Amino acid sequence: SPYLITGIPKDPKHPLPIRKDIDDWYLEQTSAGSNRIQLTLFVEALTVIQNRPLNDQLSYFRLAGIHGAPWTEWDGVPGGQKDSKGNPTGFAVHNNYTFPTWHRVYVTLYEQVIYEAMLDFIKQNVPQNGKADWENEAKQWRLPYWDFARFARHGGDELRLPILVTMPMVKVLVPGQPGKQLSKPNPLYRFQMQTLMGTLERPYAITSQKTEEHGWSFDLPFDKCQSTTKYGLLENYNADVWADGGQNWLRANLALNEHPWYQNLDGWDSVPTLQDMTFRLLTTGGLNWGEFSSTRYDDKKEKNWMNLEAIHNNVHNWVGGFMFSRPGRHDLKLWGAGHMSSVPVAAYDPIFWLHHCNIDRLTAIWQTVNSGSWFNDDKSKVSKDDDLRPFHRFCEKTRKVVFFRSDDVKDWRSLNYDYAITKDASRIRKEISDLYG
Amino acid sequence: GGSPYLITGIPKDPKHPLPIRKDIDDWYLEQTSAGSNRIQLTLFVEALTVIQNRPLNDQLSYFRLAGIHGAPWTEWDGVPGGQGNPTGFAVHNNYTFPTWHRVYVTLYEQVIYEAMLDFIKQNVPQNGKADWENEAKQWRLPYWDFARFARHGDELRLPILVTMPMVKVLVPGQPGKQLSKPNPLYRFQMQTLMGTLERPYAITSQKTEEHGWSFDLPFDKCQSTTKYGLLENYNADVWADGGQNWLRANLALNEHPWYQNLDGWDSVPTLQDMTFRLLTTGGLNWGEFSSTRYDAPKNWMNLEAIHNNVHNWVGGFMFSRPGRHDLKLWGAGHMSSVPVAAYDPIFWLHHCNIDRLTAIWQTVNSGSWFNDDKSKVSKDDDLRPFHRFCEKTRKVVFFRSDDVKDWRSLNYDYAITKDASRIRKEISDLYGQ
Ligand SMILES: [Cu+2]
Ligand SMILES: [Cu+2]
Ligand SMILES: [Cu+2]
Ligand SMILES: [Cu+2]
Repeated sequence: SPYLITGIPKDPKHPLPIRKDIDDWYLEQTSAGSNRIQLTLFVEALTVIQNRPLNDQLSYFRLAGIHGAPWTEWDGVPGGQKDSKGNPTGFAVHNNYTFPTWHRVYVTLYEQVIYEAMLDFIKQNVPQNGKADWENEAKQWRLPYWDFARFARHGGDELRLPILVTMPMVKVLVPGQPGKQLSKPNPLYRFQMQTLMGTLERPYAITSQKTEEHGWSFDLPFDKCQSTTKYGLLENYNADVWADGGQNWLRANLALNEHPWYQNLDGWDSVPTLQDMTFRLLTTGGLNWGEFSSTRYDDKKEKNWMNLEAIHNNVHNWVGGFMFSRPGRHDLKLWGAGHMSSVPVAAYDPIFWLHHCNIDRLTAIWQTVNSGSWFNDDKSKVSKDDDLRPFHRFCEKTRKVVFFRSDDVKDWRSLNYDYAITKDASRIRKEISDLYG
Repeated sequence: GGSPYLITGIPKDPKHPLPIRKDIDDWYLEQTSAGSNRIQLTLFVEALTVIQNRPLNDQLSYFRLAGIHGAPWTEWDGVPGGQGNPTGFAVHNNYTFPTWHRVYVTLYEQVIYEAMLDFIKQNVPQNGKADWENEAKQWRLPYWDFARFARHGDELRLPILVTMPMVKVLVPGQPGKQLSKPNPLYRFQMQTLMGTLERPYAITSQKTEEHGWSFDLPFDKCQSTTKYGLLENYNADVWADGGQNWLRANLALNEHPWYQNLDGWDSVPTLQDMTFRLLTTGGLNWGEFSSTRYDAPKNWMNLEAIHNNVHNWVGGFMFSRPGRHDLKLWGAGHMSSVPVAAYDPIFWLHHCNIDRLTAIWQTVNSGSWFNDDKSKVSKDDDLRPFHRFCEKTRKVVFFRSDDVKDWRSLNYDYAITKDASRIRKEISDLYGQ
């Protein structure tokens, strides 16, 4: 501490490596041969990170803890912040125009920590004769994104959670034994502690989290979970079920394709699918940064398009499960609650980061086709210079440790990653239409 | 060694008269309450774990016991398999459906009891063995009451314990010490995909028909049993372990999408009401009650047909993508496919309740046993592969239906049939609308 966030260091041999679609990447790794070095690196590194203890601020628990509960210090920056309701809240920015830029830095922190763990894995497990090859793959690797708006391919018609997120086990290579493979628990499937999260040592215990459903208050029992869950917490179920409510990925996929938007869409031209809503986000002209970036711009919406943060909020609900209390009979098919729908605990679910990797990509796409729209309308200009706590960087012009600011990450390529879709500005509008139109 | 495995039920101890098979939710909630010693839950979990980890050449391994029902259609207890469509020992669509399965459930219960006794000998402090043995002697295979609304501190549900990936058990001799272990009731898995097991045990894909088209359900591509986790056009690495999608099973039980045509019925009954009608409709013979073979009647369904629907609703019965309105129930899994349903540990709990329903119906229809024109012909079929000792000729023979007419001869009962005076009131309390 401080942990200086840079993105993966620049290697002349590896100019601006790309964050790939995680389904494309999984099939590249597994389909056409056992080309599984990056998959092995990612699984083994994330496993190590998840098994680090609470007193290591680069453990998975503590990195996820930056976002929300248990609302503690990170990297020497104190907790104790409050939200608009006066409740304890995390460092994460929601309902402000820095929502995309705070999360841009957060995703880069996760990616960097993973890369550093990959290098340690290679130094510890790859024989001399394999080091350059394994190192080359780590240097090319970037955090994959989940394209929640792209139809899943068949070997498609359906939006889906990532293939790899739905697999309890994953097959990895044994370095030093070419040809040998092992099946291991998949660290992208879920995250769990070794006890119920409500009983962790102080100050890290996860409390229940109060949420409103149909205008009434419910205390979502995240203190009673050992594992993250998608849809597995239901009111008036035995708490031994809540300890690990499962990865109910079929219900998440149903919700993605039924797209039950929480906003009032009365008066809209149509009720768009998630793909169409995403298409409209990327192609609606004449929008400013404030309107694109946040639910703050127009309180009342919470004109036939929806901002980035609002879309993102719905996808959180649809992945995690947003109904703890039993609904009416006509809505029983989507009953259940889980981590991704609750801001205080969403970052514990490993899909959180893949979702935010695509939110970062959507931001980069929109920036590409809306050059100059950046914290400069009358509403968003005040936030431009906010410190993006708790994220530290080394300033080269002043030789100081400072917090990140939004202008530091306007060009995502300064963090040494890119997206295929943003490589060629002549192609981007066509690619948006191909994927989402 | 040329030693047939006699199926007797748990042996009789005069100080343990006719122990009862309990509702698995009541039993689990009792076992996990502070007023319980938790020993039966520990014993069941530890014993069933041992049984699941026995090797394939052990005919009392979980895999081989489940294999009696259907695929991979091998021998068991020296009785040849490989029975031109391949088929297993299980009786379906005949009037011995309930009695074949009565013996099968007893075999499972008895093997578990014997593994409990082994566990006690090897793991329990000497001074505790008597107490643990007495708990084993009280234990009987719990039933899943698929027609009873779950306790909620009106919804039918899979058992609590079936929906838990992990379960906490006692460490013998260490009060307060519990340890969390993989729950053997949650699923069954092998150490490789089931389609690659050593010959002759490999589990193949299995045909099914959906909307007039044949599909291969990819059970050969599964390492674990699944509920709803097999969907067409999903990467086969998902199929390795498609998950225990218990919310979708619960939805199916409460939406009750019967496979039968219900044209001209007075109402579409819920699963609870159909079960109520099974137990309370008078004037039916054994053949009408016992099997789909008899046929159809309206406003009533026979035991085997209710049981078939429950199999579908638990396992998932739609591999290929259905229409918009049915997407909420999309997905296929073991319990809907006869050749592989017995691998899912809930199979046995479902069949325990089908045995209980049979016992209840027998109690209130005591004159109807294999003695209508249709079912009489099946009465003396050998219930292969199950062996018993005949206490007259001093020989081992195959079970026959009449041997198990009185389920108490196998040294178990149900609370609801033990208290026969109350039975009609209890049926109304549990299942009446
Ligand atoms: Cu956030
Ligand atoms: Cu988010
Ligand atoms: Cu059967
Ligand atoms: Cu059955």
